[PDB]
Amino acid sequence: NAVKEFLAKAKEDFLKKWETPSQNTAQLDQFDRIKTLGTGSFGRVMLVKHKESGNHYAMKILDKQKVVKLKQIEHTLNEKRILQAVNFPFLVKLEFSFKDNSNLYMVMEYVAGGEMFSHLRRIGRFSEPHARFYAAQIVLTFEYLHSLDLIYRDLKPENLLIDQQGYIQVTDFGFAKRVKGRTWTLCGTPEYLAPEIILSKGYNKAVDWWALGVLIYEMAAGYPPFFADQPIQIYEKIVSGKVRFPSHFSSDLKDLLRNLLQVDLTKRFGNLKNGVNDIKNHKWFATTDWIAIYQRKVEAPFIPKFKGPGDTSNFDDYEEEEIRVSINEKCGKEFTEF
Amino acid sequence: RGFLRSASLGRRASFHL
Ligand SMILES: Nc1ncnc2c1ncn2[C@@H]1O[C@H](COP(=O)(O)OP(=O)(O)NP(=O)(O)O)[C@@H](O)[C@H]1O
Ligand SMILES: [Mg+2]
Ligand SMILES: [Mg+2]
Repeated sequence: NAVKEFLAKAKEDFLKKWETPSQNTAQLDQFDRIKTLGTGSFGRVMLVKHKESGNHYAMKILDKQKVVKLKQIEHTLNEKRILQAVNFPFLVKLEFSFKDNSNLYMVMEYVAGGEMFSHLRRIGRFSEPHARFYAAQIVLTFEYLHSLDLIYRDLKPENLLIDQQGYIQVTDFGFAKRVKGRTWTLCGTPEYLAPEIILSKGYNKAVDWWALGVLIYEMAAGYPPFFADQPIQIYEKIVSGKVRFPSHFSSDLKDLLRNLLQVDLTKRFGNLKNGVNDIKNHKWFATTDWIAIYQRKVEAPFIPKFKGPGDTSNFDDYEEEEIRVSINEKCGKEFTEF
Repeated sequence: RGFLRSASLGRRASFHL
């Protein structure tokens, strides 16, 4: 009952901050752009420093005209609404939020380690204790996000950020959605799609547990379990239900992946009667102290290079381009809701 | 567990239609 009431109290903070969302609470002159952390068609992510507080934050700017053009406002609606209503040690904290002419802004806590993708690719493959450390944080995050009826729908190393102490900070909530029944929106990444999403059928929260099985596989092997020359061959492999494990996979890891990467929805872990405890009690997490992970008392097996503050040594410099501002408010009526 | 190709190991991009 000690954990059953904690999540019940977390659902109260959620629904409270959910029905009446936050409002604009800063000006763009408070933060100067130091360097570009990321970019895309919808917008960009810059490293900005608080001129009134002397600290760094992560400012994600989104071009308002482009968001209307790419048919993504609802995804910006839900992402902004979910990121202010949730609170978890492994989720990113939306420090500030303020709309402006031609742009929308989201000031998040600056994660100094970058994506897990770069570290995994650089290192090659994580060890099972190293991967078990990262998998546990995802399990406790999926357990808390599922209690709030939320589905993440885009789990991949490109959207997992390693903070300063070696822990995981989840960022991209573009396809996040609060839903109690089922959904039918085809979204994600081909290598990480569950077989039901591929067969154009209705899917539920169990697709987040298929992604966990793919994610653990990629961390422990260095490559995803379903890859091919053409995306159609990837969709064929996923629905086929055949997974080949590397030589160095422990028998316990092979068992957990066979339960997670289960094409049969009625036998997949996390979607059974016992719920999330199917995975936390597995013999692979038999060295994991879950409460110590949540309290963040477990020593990290890997620490990102953080010799000094403001160092983007773990990110890519890209090209530095300023933000185009207008005198005419490009804010559509929907952007009032943000 | 096949012959690894560099294109599959690059940064994957999300999608929705
Ligand atoms: N809080 C943050 N701290 C540090 N870097 C961040 C933060 N938020 C975003 N980034 C960087 O910005 C990049 C883009 O993040 P993201 O929000 O997923 O963009 P996107 O809209 O999803 N486009 P995509 O590249 O397809 O994911 C990430 O890969 C990080 O490198
Ligand atoms: Mg992303
Ligand atoms: Mg995205």
